[PDB]
Amino acid sequence: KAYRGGHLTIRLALGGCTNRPFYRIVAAHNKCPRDGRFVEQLGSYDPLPNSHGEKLVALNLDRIRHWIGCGAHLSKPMEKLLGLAGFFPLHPMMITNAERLRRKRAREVLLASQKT
Amino acid sequence: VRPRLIAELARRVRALREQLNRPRDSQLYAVDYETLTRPFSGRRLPVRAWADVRRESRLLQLLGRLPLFGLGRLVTRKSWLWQHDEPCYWRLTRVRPDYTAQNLDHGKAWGILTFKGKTESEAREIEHVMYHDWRLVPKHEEEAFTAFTASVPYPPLLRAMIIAERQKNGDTSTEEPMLNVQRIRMEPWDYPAKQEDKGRA
Amino acid sequence: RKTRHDPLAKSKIERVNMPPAVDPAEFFVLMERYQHYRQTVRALRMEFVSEVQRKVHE
Amino acid sequence: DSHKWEAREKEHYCLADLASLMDKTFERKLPVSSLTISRLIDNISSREEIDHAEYYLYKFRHSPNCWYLRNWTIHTWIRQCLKYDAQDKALYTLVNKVQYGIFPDNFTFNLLMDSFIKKENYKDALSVVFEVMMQEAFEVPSTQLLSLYVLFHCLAKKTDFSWEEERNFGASLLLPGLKQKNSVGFSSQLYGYALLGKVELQQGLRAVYHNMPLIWKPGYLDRALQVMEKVAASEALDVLGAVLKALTKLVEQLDIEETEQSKLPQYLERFKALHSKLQALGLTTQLVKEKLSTCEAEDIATYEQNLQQWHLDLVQLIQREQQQREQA
Repeated sequence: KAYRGGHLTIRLALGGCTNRPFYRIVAAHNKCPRDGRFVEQLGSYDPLPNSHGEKLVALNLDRIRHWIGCGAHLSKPMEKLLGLAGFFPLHPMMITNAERLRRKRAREVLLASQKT
Repeated sequence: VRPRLIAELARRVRALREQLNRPRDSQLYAVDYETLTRPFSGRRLPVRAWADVRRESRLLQLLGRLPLFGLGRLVTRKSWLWQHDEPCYWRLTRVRPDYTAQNLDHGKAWGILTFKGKTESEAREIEHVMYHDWRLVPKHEEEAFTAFTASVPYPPLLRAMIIAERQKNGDTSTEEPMLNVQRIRMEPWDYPAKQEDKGRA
Repeated sequence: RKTRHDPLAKSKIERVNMPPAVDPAEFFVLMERYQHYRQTVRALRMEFVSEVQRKVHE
Repeated sequence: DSHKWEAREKEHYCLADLASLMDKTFERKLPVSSLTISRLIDNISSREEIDHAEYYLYKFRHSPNCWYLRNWTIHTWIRQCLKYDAQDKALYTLVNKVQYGIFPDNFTFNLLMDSFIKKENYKDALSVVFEVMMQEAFEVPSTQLLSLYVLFHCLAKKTDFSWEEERNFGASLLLPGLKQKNSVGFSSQLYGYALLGKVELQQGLRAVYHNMPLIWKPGYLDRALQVMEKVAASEALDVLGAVLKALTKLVEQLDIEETEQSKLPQYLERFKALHSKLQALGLTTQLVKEKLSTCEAEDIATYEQNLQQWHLDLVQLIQREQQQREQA
C-alpha cells in the first residue's frame, strides 16, 4: 500500500485479550495498522507483572540502530521505553511526572499533618 | 490494453486549475476582525493570536507605510521581544505583494534574517509572514540601536558499554572521552527556515 | 477516521482551543531540558548515521 | 521655488487617448508600466485630467505592478501642482498614504517648505509636516525651516489639541530635534523630549507608538534631565507636567520593573535642580529665523545638478521604454 510518505516508525502493537493488556514493540510504518504489516519484530513488551514481577523487555540493537539510521523515526512510547531502559537519556516527560508525583506526595503529607 | 485515461485527465485538469486559478491570500488567508475567522473554511484561530490582530497589524500593510515597500527598512517581532531581549528583527530585500486586495496585505516579504544579532548572507525565503506580531523601528536611532548584546561526555550507560567493549578487546584505556555536538544545534522554538515545509494554499 | 466527505457529527465545533496556564521557572527549566535532550538525541542519531556509513563502506 | 524649474522640454499633449489606452492596458489583467502616466502628468495642464490620472494610478496600485513608483515622476507632478493648479491632489494622495505612499523625500521638500514660507501656506504645509514626520528625512538643510514652521504652529496655537494631535505635535517636535547650533537647539530638543515623556507617561504606553513612527521607549523624562544636565555641564511644559503628575492586564514591560508613575518627588527635585542650573547658565521663532539668516545661502547649484540628473534619468527611462516596445 502506497502511503503518504509512510516512513519507518517504531510503534507499539497490541497482542492481548480483553482484561489482558499486552503489547509488542514493532518496527512498522507511520500510517500502517497497529497489528498490520511490519518489517522486523523487536523484543515484546510485558506490561502486567507476576510472581515477584517479570517486567521483561529486550531489543535487537544490531538491527534497530541500523533501521533508525536508515531514516526511521520514533514515537513517544518508544522514547519512554528507551529512557526506562537507559539506551537514550531519561525522557524529560518522565522527570516532570516524577516532580509532579513528589509535589502530590508533599501535598498529601501536608493534608495528613492538617488532619490532627 | 485499456489504460486509465479518464483518471489522468481529471488529475491534470484539477492540477492545472489549482495551480492557475489558485485563490489569492486575500480570499483564504483573510481574517475577520469581529470573530477571528478565515474565509474559504469557516474555522476559528488559536487563543494566543487574539491581541496580535487587535493591537497590532501584519507585515505588508506596515510596509505599505514605508517608501517603496521599504527597499532597505527593518521590522521586529513582538513574540521575540517578549521571549528574548536581543535585537531580533527582519529586513526587506524582495517583496511579493498581492494585487487582488485593497490596502495590500497577507503578501510575502523576506530578507536577511538575524537571530539574537546573528546576521546571515543571502536573504532566505519567508517564515511566518501571515502573522500579526510585527513592530517597526524607523531610521532614527536605527543603526545605533541594532547592537549585539562543542562536545559533552558520554552518558553512564554508553560509557560503561564502551569501557566493557574496550576491556573485551584487550586495551584498558581508562580515559572517558566526549562525543561531538558540532553540527547539532539547539534549535529553539522559533528556528527560522522556510515556508516550503509549511506550504500554503 | 473522517474521510472529509462525511456527515461530520457537529459536536466538536463548539469548543475553544484554550491553552492551560503555565508557570515561569518550571517552564524555563523544562525548555532547557527539552533543548539539551534534543541536542543529545541528535548527537546520538549522528553517531548512528556515522556507524551505518562506516558499515556500508566496510 | 517653482521659478527655478521652468525647464521640462515637454512633448505632444495627447491626454484622453493615452489615458484610455492606459486604462485598457490595466484592464488587460497583466502588469503595466507607469512611464506613460508619468509622461502625461508631465504634459497635462488641467485639473480634472490630473484627478483622473490620480484615480487611474490608484486603481493601478491594485494591479500586478504594485511597485514601479519613480520618485522623479512625483517630483515633476508636485512641481506642476505648484505651478499650474492641481491643488487637492498630492495632498489627498499623501493623506491616504497607504493608497500611494509616494514619500518623495529630498531637497524637493526643502524647496517646498521655502515656497510655502514665502507665500505663508497653511493646510498644504501642515500636511507636508505630517508627511515628513511620518516619513524619514532631515538629511537636507530643510530642518531649519521645518523647525521654524513647527515652532510657529506650536506658539501661535497653544492648546491641548487632542490625543492623536498631541502625539503628532510631539513627534514633529522631536523627530527633527537633532539641532547642533547652540543652546537654542538643545532647548528645543529638551522641550520635545519633555512633551514626548508627558504624552507617554500621563496617557499610556500602548496608545503612543502604535501608528506613528516612534520607539517604545517610555522613559523620556530621565533622558531630558540627562540632556539638560549635559548641556549645563558644557520650561513651563515640564512644570505643568510635574503639576499634573502630582495631581490626583496588558503589560509591555518586566514585572520586576517598577513603572515610572511612582516618581513624583524624584522628578520634582531633579527638574527643580536642573531648571535652576539652566537659569543660572542658560521667542524661539526669532532664533530659528536668525539661524536661517546665517545658513540657507541659496545653494541652488546642487539642486540644479539634481534636477538635471533627474531629467536625464527620465530621458533614459523613455529610451528604455522605446527599446522595450521595439523588442516586444
